[PDB]
Amino acid sequence: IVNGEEAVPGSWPWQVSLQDKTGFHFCGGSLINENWVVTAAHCGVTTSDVVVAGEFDQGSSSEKIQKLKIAKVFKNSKYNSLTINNDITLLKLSTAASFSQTVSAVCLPSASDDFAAGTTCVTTGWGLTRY
Amino acid sequence: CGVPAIQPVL
Amino acid sequence: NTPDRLQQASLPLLSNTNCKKYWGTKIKDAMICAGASGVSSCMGDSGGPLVCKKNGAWTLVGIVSWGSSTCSTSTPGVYARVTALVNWVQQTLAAN
Repeated sequence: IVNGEEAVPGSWPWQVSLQDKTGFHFCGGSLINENWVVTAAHCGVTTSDVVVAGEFDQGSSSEKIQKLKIAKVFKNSKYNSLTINNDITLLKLSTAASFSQTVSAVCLPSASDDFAAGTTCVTTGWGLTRY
Repeated sequence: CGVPAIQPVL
Repeated sequence: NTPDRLQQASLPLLSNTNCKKYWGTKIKDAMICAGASGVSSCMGDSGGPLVCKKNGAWTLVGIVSWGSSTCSTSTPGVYARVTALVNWVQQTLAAN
């Protein structure tokens, strides 16, 4: 995020980090329950990648994070990589995340849920802070 | 869901 | 250029109609735009959330999908519209 601000450690308990085998952060994700993570189809996650929960500072070695294995990758069949439409992937975890003060689920809306233009929302992540 | 134990400060 | 610590940013939702001024025909029904307010999602942010507080709870409204190749803070970010995909998420969770 460009022009963002550092968050309060653990205040976005659903925010996960997708990391490859080498420890490289490549995409964000959100826990929707203990066994499932929602992410972007285009992140191209495989079962060799790891889900990291309860993390704040990727630099620290003293935080109590959960490194969760991926059991299966569910790419929405409607996903059109050409148009990047319906860009969603579900990740089914091998071991269930342990909910704590720093790891919990975000709520999903109903299909009829209305989010009007002008509504202030929030986005989070470890993406570049400067291009 | 969607109620953090540690409140975000925006 | 990658942060060790988790970042956050407040941003407004736009209408698909209004987002088409920036992205034209690239905006489909299953997409929702946000930003163009001095902030921007950037490389590495993808797959993450766009949440809106409602009736007191944070609700997943979008998924960081695509945007400006330079993470321009004056152009809208594109997110997967969760309302259009929630039924599939529910069918998938049910069945697995």
